[PDB]
Amino acid sequence: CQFDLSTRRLKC
Amino acid sequence: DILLTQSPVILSVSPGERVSFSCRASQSIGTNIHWYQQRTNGSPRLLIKYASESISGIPSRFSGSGSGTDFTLSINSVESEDIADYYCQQNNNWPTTFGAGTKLELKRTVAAPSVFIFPPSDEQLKSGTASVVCLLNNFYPREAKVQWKVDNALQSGNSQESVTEQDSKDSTYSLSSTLTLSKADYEKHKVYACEVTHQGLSSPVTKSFNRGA
Amino acid sequence: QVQLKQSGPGLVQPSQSLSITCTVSGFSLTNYGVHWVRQSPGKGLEWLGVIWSGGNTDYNTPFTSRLSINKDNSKSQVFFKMNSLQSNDTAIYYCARALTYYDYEFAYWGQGTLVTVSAASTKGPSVFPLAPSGGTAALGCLVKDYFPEPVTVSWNSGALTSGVHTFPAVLQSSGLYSLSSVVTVPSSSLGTQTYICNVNHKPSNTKVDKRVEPKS
Ligand SMILES: *[C@@H]1O[C@H](CO)[C@@H](O)[C@H](O)[C@H]1NC(C)=O
Repeated sequence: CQFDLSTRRLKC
Repeated sequence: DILLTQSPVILSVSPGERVSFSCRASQSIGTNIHWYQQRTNGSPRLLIKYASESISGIPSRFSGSGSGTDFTLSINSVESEDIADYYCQQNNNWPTTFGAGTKLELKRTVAAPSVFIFPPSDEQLKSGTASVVCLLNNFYPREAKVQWKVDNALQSGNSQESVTEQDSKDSTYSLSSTLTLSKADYEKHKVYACEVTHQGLSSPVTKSFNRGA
Repeated sequence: QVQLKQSGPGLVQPSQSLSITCTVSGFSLTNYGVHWVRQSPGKGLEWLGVIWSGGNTDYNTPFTSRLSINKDNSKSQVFFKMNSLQSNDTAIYYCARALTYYDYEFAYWGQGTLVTVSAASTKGPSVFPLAPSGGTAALGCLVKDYFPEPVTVSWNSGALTSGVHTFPAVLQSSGLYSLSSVVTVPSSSLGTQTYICNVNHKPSNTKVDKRVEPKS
């Protein structure tokens, strides 16, 4: 997926 | 460098169930693997070190096994606070390297969103921009549709959505849909509606307001 | 208790340098090494290097050229500096400490420093009220038009946390970020309690307290 800088969470 | 492959990419489980995360190494790394938890907006939290050794302050439902190339992180009874990403780390070989993580999602019962609409403030109107915000609060599952209408005209391309990650307590999501228009456009129209569609609603729910009322 | 606190989040011009201070307490830099790790969209978790108790440094292979770590034991500070940032150097940078002085099992982390590599200018946000109007009222703040991420929002100086949702920031076409933060409260408490969102955008030193009231 993506690693999202805003949330520090995997965003799939 | 050692390559660490974590599977699956997403795990979805119900509270109280057991759950396992796989970390696989490109060559044998003995038991030199560490595990981390990352919560929303968090720094990593060390859960298990050296494949199986416990860490102070980490709840006992966390445990790990494995040796060689195939490793397992286990939670014997999942709680809502476990909603997070999980990463493994090897340090048998320099440099220490991390896997790419597994996302832990929690299943729960359907909850219909509570819907709220917010007109633009008069403060913002002074800047010549108008933001109309629509809030869908505490729902499950994550899928939802927001449809904007201004004076019965379907709005398209002028809205953006943001969805929170799962709540650590009730496992719900919340969503904000922001409709952005120029002050000029905003003043030329009267009825602003956002229509919300969700599995837990038997009909779509509309919240609306008339400008200056 | 062991803590590591990093300097504030910020913007770095492309081809320019990144400096972060890690200030530690609860232990001495003469006894433990301090590691640096980043988390990028391109490469996830990536170990950068370490300054050991005795002042020696190791740097991960692709960083030997552009990375420098130093420290001041007395002041309990670790100094991280990386040259020549490109766009894909945008990441969260963390300092970290292991359980045992020589090891790499990271039990203690800094809070992370979000670093944006961009040519754009810093810009503080405007804060607008989301005014309230079955006994539960919703209210909030629209935090609009800032760069770069992040912004912090809390409610009533930390006192109000229950029922707070602070949405992930979204990037508008203008290249500026926007965000809302909401909270649900008893409608009977709107004539009694004050509701304030405390907004802090560190990269622009913009701090705003926005009182949010029912519209008249
Ligand atoms: C950034 O760009 C360089 C040059 O293409 C590449 O070698 C490096 O791996 C990239 N780093 C990332 C994605 O963090």
